[PDB]
Amino acid sequence: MKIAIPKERRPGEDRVAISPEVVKKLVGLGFEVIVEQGAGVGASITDDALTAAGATIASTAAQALSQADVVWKVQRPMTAEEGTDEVALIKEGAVLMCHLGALTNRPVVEALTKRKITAYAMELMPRISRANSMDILSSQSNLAGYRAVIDGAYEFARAFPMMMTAAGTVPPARVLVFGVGVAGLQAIATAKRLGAVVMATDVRAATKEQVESLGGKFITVAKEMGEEFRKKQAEAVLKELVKTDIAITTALIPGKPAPVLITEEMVTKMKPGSVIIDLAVEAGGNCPLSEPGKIVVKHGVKIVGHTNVPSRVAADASPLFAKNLLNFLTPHVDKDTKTLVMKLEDETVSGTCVTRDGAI
Amino acid sequence: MKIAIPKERRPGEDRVAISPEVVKKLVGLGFEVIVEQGAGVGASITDDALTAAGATIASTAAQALSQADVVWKVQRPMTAEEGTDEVALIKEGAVLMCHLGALTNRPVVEALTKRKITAYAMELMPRISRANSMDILSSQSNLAGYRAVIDGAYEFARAFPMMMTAAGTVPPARVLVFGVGVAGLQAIATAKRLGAVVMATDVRAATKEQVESLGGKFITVEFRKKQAEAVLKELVKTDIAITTALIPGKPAPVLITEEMVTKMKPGSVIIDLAVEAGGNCPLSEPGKIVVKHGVKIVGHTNVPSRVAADASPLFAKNLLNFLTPHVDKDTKTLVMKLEDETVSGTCVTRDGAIVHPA
Amino acid sequence: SVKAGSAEDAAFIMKNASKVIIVPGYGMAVAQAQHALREMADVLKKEGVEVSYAIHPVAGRMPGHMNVLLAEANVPYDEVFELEEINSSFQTADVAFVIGANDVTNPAAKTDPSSPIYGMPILDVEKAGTVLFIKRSMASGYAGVENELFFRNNTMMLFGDAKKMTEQIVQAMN
Ligand SMILES: NC(=O)c1ccc[n+]([C@@H]2O[C@H](COP(=O)([O-])OP(=O)(O)OC[C@H]3O[C@@H](n4cnc5c(N)ncnc54)[C@H](OP(=O)(O)O)[C@@H]3O)[C@@H](O)[C@H]2O)c1
Ligand SMILES: NC(=O)c1ccc[n+]([C@@H]2O[C@H](COP(=O)([O-])OP(=O)(O)OC[C@H]3O[C@@H](n4cnc5c(N)ncnc54)[C@H](O)[C@@H]3O)[C@@H](O)[C@H]2O)c1
Repeated sequence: MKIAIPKERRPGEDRVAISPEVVKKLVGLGFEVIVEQGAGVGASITDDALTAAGATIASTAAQALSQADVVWKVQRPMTAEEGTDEVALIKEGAVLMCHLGALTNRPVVEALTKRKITAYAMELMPRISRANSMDILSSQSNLAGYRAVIDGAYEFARAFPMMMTAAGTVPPARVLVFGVGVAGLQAIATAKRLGAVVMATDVRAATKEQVESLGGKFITVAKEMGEEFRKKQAEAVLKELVKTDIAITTALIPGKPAPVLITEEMVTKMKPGSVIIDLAVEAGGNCPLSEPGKIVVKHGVKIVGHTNVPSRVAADASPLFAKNLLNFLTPHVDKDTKTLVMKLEDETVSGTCVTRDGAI
Repeated sequence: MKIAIPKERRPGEDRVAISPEVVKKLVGLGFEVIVEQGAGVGASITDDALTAAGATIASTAAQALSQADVVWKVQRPMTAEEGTDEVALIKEGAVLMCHLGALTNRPVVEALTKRKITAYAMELMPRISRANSMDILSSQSNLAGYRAVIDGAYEFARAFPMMMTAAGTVPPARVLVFGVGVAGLQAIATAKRLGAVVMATDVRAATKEQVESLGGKFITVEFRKKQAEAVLKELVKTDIAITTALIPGKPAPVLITEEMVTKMKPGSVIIDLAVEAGGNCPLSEPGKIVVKHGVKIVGHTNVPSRVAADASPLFAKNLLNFLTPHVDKDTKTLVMKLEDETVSGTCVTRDGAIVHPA
Repeated sequence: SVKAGSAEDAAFIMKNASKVIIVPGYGMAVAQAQHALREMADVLKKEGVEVSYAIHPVAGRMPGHMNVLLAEANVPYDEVFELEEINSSFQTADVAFVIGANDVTNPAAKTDPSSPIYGMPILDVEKAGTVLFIKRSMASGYAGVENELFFRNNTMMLFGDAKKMTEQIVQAMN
């Protein structure tokens, strides 16, 4: 059995579905491991370091994938309709594991279905204790939380910590975190490390205890809530939003668009030089002024909406994505046979499998 | 008297030499305080917030400065020889307080002299205890140290802190700070609180204590220059290298040769805070991020201005602290005492003639 | 000239006090004693005592030196006060617990007009009921000058490492 990992071709993608550590466990698992030349460049993973773990290097994308019984990609493969046709390079009847984005990308599902390829969309991992080590939304969003604060502090023209000085006191930044999920908790941690005062809020009551244990103070006021709650929330939020220096929005709802938490009129009330980091921008934004891939400036407030934020920490994000994949795949290699058999009753397998052998 | 604060016209200067808290004090000492419109926009200080503290908003720079007895700015005023004559806007016989860079900018000294202006180079403040509140070298450098770490982390493709997660563990960033003045100590502290392992090196021996007082490890150990091998041993393991070493009037020391950067790991960044004086790294280029041998070498100019919203209040305070002991009763006038070491060590020209020894 | 006390002496003084304002300096940073210090304060205020921190603008060897270290030690921001807003509280403080500071308290900044530290604003620790100074020896601070506050009626020298001495004081508090 061969497993292959290409370079990521989509604009801005510096992540890679591989690391030296993972190559080693895969060689010991029974695979030969091929990796495209320079596929690890953006994650600071070199070819020589992949070789010493025991993989081979292929000169091109086509050569990596051509005899591969299983392919590992970070993002979904492009189609002819997008430019280069990657689906076409994957061998007939191979298996494909990646962030396929399958529910909102039907042309990629039908392109693979035609080449007999079996695809497992990591992002549809069922949310259960034992699948936490396989979860890619979690590993990647956690890193996005850290980066949200690093991107805030860079765009911000004041410093984060309090400092009593001979020339006066630089007060501490005040940070406010809509949504306290994986990325929510990491932005609070990191903002606290830099010496800010950190407010947070959520529709989930269990999250209050988590905020208080990290050193944040919770704002008393996941499914669609309604318009009546959004008003109680905006009013309760307003006192703190008005003294807030950075504001990180992270809120998502399965299926539906991202909840508006900071409207136009609210930003109108924030201090000049304030910053909003919208991690939910690729889903419509928690702030409607945000636009994917750019920094809007409006009312003296900088609304930042980078895309694929995990790829802005690609050297940490890569080795953790590749372990998500190794954890998903390891339970289904039987002891000494060089074959892949996914149990099917295993809900890890069923909830993530989109197409297999010709049919959906 | 009247005191006026223009907008900084030099490219990339977002600072201003005022704040609302300082305007309130200047009125309290008897000044009518004018500031030019749009001057505080870089520092998130609106004209609304200035007017409320007791300040009048002039419409152009010249109008602001025309009847001003005292003038405050952050960077030295431009001459006609650089295309904009700002010294010409300053009133004959007036007082200018700013970061003049007087020991290295003789043309601006002389252009002020012709107009018979008294200029007080703030950078030439004497290193005594009571001058700490007047000292712009430390207040502005301190912020640059902070911001160095923030720019390094922005450029770095990994997280500073160690992270133990369900999917696995990613190790912390390692940071090496060359030079341990004010800027490098704040760099050490900001890298430290973000979770990085932090190393430092400095040719002064009594620096070791300083570095450990912030939780960093000092790089320890005829020709004692096998110390270079101790530096090279860490630098080879380093993610972010921040170099802060300057020498007033001279070019910066080279601390990371092109030779050392070739032995550095890929994805590494060097933040050269000495870039305006030629860099601690000769590969650094003012105002840009050059890449070579896999390493991003970052060399932003005017780093205090990349934190202009806190940098400016502190600067403005330094100016007020320098000026306040010299205001007295007599129908609102400032009277600068020669006896005061803080005045004689800082003054550079007085009514038509250059006065500073250098 | 100079009365010297021990961990156990300083424990009795602060345990039998209503108000204590801690005053950290470089010495605290060198010894890295923040964590022991903050533990002392929260066993101090568990006893009903009122506890503040007084930060001199130029404590340590950088701006914000005390601030970063108290922040890593999880000191609440609401307990930390700048010189100008806490200098009048010393009058009503039973103890000024000075740990690793020296120059920051020396009243030769007010008095001796030939002094290197002259003109500097200082923390008024002498106004407290009694001052506990922690340092290893009788050496000066940065400024190279002696502190008169050392050898006077209501002052107490605690001779050791700031981390060790604080740890030892937390022990004797039970
Ligand atoms: N913060 C800044 O930006 C900055 C910058 C430059 C200069 N300065 C100057 O530095 C001074 C700071 O004043 P400060 O009162 O904080 O400190 P200081 O005046 O220098 O005194 C610190 C004291 O801590 C003691 N110490 C050193 N190591 C210790 C240890 N491990 N355990 C316990 N004690 C220890 C020392 O005496 P022992 O050795 O006997 O224990 C010393 O007397 C000011 O004069 C300021 O002007 C400040
Ligand atoms: N395998 C697993 O067991 C697994 C995997 C992933 C997440 N989780 C759990 O799910 C929880 C959510 O994490 P997530 O990051 O995936 O969530 P998410 O990315 O889907 O959403 C982010 C947060 O925004 C909040 N939010 C949504 N609408 C809001 C509103 N209108 N106002 C305020 N907040 C709003 C949500 O409560 C959520 O916490 C976490 O506590 C995590 O432990 C479990």
